[PDB]
Amino acid sequence: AGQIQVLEGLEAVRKRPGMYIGSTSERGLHHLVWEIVDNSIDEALAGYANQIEVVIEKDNWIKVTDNGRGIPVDIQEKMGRPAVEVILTSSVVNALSQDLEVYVHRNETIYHQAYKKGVPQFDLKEVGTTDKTGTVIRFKADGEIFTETTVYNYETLQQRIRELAFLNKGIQITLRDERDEENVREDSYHYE
Ligand SMILES: CCNC(=O)Nc1cn(-c2ccccn2)c2cc(-c3cccnc3)cnc12
Ligand SMILES: [Mg+2]
Repeated sequence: AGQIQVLEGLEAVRKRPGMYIGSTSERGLHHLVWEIVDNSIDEALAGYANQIEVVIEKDNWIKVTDNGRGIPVDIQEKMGRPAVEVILTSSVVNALSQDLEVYVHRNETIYHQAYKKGVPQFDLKEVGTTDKTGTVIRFKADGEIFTETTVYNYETLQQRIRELAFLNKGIQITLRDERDEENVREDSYHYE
């Protein structure tokens, strides 16, 4: 019943996306970023993370990284599925992404899963080792949903990242634009 209730949730989000993110215009596209960054901010307010990085990659992929505990990977009681899977299959940003990847650094291990329109493409896998902890999410907004534009505006992202760092003192938040490999722009904010 749990996996079924996942699938229906994905269908609900993709059918009426503006009811979930306000709009499917440029404002809604940027809201994707905010939803991811807010969870990293919670991890910092919980006392675990202090660095967040937002990268505009080639072809308008977004990469968000935090140095928190890593979204958990233990098998759930209620879903029979890894915890990270449960959280990402319940995610609006994942449902509204043509593709999304997660890498978790936790338990000295790197775990990876990829999704399309919220649907896992394979079971969570151990891909490497690490001596760090944290979460990386990389997603590509679905152009079937975001029919006006899938191009992010650096200044929009910059303004709000600066605000978030000034509000959440102590967290280092970095924005980087790598869309033109010949001219990479970075702003990094860290108050008090
Ligand atoms: C790059 C975007 N990064 C994230 O989304 N980071 C997190 C979201 N979540 C999260 C968890 C639940 C619901 C929604 N989001 C977390 C939970 C934990 C966590 C909690 C308890 C023990 N160990 C780790 C740690 N990082 C996260
Ligand atoms: Mg949220």
